[PDB]
Amino acid sequence: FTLPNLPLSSLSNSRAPLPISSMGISPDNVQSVQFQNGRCTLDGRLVGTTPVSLSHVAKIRGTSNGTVINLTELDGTPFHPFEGPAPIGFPDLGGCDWHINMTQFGHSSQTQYDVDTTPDTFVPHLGSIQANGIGSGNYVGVLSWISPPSHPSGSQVDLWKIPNYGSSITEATHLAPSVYPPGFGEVLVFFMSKMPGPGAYNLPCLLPQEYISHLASEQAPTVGEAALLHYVDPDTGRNLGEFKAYPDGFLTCVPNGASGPQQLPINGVFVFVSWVSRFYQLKPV
Amino acid sequence: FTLPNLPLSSLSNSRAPLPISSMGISPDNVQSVQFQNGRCTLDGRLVGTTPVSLSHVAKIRGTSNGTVINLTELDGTPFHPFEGPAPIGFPDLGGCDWHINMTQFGHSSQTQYDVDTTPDTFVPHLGSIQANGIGSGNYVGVLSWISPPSHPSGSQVDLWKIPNYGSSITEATHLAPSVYPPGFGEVLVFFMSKMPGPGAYNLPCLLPQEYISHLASEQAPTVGEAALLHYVDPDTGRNLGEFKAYPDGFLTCVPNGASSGPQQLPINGVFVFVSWVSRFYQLKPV
Ligand SMILES: CC(=O)N[C@H]1[C@@H](O[C@H]2[C@@H](O)[C@@H](CO)O[C@@H](O)[C@@H]2O[C@@H]2O[C@@H](C)[C@@H](O)[C@@H](O)[C@@H]2O)O[C@H](CO)[C@H](O)[C@@H]1O
Ligand SMILES: [Ca+2]
Ligand SMILES: [Mg+2]
Ligand SMILES: [Mg+2]
Repeated sequence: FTLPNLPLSSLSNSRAPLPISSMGISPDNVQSVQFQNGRCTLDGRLVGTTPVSLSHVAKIRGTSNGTVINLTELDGTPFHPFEGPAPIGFPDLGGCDWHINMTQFGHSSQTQYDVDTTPDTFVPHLGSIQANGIGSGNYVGVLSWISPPSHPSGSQVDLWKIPNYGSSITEATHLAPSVYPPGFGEVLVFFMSKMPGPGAYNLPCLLPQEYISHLASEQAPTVGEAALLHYVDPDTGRNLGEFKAYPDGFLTCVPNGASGPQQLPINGVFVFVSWVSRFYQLKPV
Repeated sequence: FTLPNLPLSSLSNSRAPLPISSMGISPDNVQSVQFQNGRCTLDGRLVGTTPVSLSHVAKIRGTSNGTVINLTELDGTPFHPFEGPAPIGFPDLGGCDWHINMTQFGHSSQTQYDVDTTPDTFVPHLGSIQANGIGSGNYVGVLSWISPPSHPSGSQVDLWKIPNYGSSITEATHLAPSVYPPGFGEVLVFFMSKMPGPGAYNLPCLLPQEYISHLASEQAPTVGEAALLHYVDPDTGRNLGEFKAYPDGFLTCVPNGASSGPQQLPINGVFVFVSWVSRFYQLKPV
C-alpha cells in the first residue's frame, strides 16, 4: 500500500484549488465533519461530490435564465437528484458566502457570482440555484473568494460546515456520511489552505487532492483496519510522528498537548509502514 | 513502472486548471513545442516551470506598486532569474492575451488583470510584469480566460506557442528544451482542453497534470528507452491502440492515415504500461 511520495506543501486542498499551507486540528466545538469534497476511501472509492481531479474542485456549470441557474455536470451532461447533493465538484464550503468567477466558452469576460447558500432558492440537489443577477447564458464558475454568510446576520466564517444543498435541512440529499474522531485520544487531522477574502480564512480538508487521485488510481486490493504511517522528513528520513489512516479516508494522531500536527513542518511526507489494529495506540506526536 | 489507472476524461490539463476534453495532434505547421508547464520526465524530474500540483498551474503571485508587479513564488518566497524563465506555475500560454483573476488574502473582491505578454515591460524572468492598472497590494492570480494577442495587431490565438519571458527574444531565460516528434511515423500526442474566451480555444499539453504528480511521486528507478503502452477501454479491456512514452515526458502513436488517431479515440480510456521497448520499436497504427 502507498500514499504519494510528495511533500504536503507541494499539494492541494481538496475543497478548493489552493496550496496546502499547514496541517491542523478542528476547534474544540467541532467533533465530526461531513465534507462532501475531498472524500476518498483507502481502497479508492470516491465519496460525496468528490472528483478525481482538482480541475473539477469547487466548480459549477449551468445555464442562467436571469432568475435561476440550472446546473449540469462540469462537462455539460445532465445532473439528476439521484446522483448526489449537487453535481460532482460543486463547492462544499458551509459557513460563508461564495464569490464564484464565471466564464464562458466562446465569449469574452468574467463575472463575479455572489452566492448566499441559505435561501430556499439554493437547491443544488434539485439542480437549481438563484442567478442573483447573472445574465442569461451558459457558464463555468470556479470559487474565487469567500466572505461571512449573509444569513444569519453577523455570522462568523465557519469552514467546518457544509452548505444546505436541499430546499430545507430536512430534505434528503444523499450526503456522504459524517466522519468522527475514532476515540482514545485520537484527533482528526486536517490539511489547511489560506482562502482569500476579508479575513484570515483557513480551509480544512481530510485529504490533499493528490492523495485522492493516487488512491483512486491505486485501488488497493488490500486494506486492513488502520494504516500506521510515519510523517517523515525526506532528506534526513527522520520520523517526525506516528499517524493512522482509516479505511473511510481520514488520518488521525494523538497530540502531545495543545501546543499537535499543526506544530509539524509542512514539507514532510506520509509513508505507509504497516497495517495495524483499529485500536493500535499511537505514540503522541 | 506505472501510469495512473484513471480515465483521461477524469484528468486535468497541465497548462491550465481545465478538464481534458480530447486528445489531439499539432497542426502541420507545428512540429516541435516548448511548453514550460506540463513537463515531467518518466523518472519524475519536473522540468521548466512545472509544479507537482494543479493548485499552482497558471498562477501568479506578486506585489503591485501600481506600475509593475514584482513576482514571487506562489507561497511568497523570492524568485530569482537563475531559477527559470518565470516562477513555478507561471502561465506559459503564448499566442494570446491573458485575463487573470486576482484575489487577496485578507481583502474582499476580485480584479481582472489583462496581460499582453509582448511588451518590453513583460519580463517575468527578471521578476517584473506591467501592472496594467492593478493597484498597489499583494495578489494571487489565476488564469481565467484568454483572447487574441494585442500585438501584433490582428493575430490569431496560437496556443502552440509560449510567451516571451525575457527582456527580448534574444535573452536567455533557462527555458526547458523543445520536444520534437521522434520518428517514424509517430506523432506527438497532446491532451486538449476547452479554454474560455471569445473563440473555440483548445489548449494542448504534453501530459495530464495527474500524470505529473504520479511520476514525481513514483520516481521510477528503472526507465528504459521507451515505454510501450496500451490505451485501454476499462470495461471491455480492449486495447484501442499502442502508444510509446518517451523518457523526456511525452507520448506518441502512429495514426492509420487520417481515419484513426488521437482525435478519433474516445477520451474515457486509460494508458497502461506494457513493457520497456527500444527507442525504434515500431508501433501498430492506431
Ligand atoms: C478585456 C478585453 O476583452 N481584452 C481583449 C480585447 O481588447 C480590446 C476590446 O475590448 C475592444 C472592444 O472595442 O476595445 C479595446 O480597447 C481593447 O483593447 C485592449 O485594451 C486596450 C486599452 C489596449 O490595451 C489594447 O492593446 C488591448 O488589446 O481584444 C483585444 C484584441 O483586439 C485583446 O484580445 C484583448 O485582450
Ligand atoms: Ca439553502
Ligand atoms: Mg505525502
Ligand atoms: Mg491513464
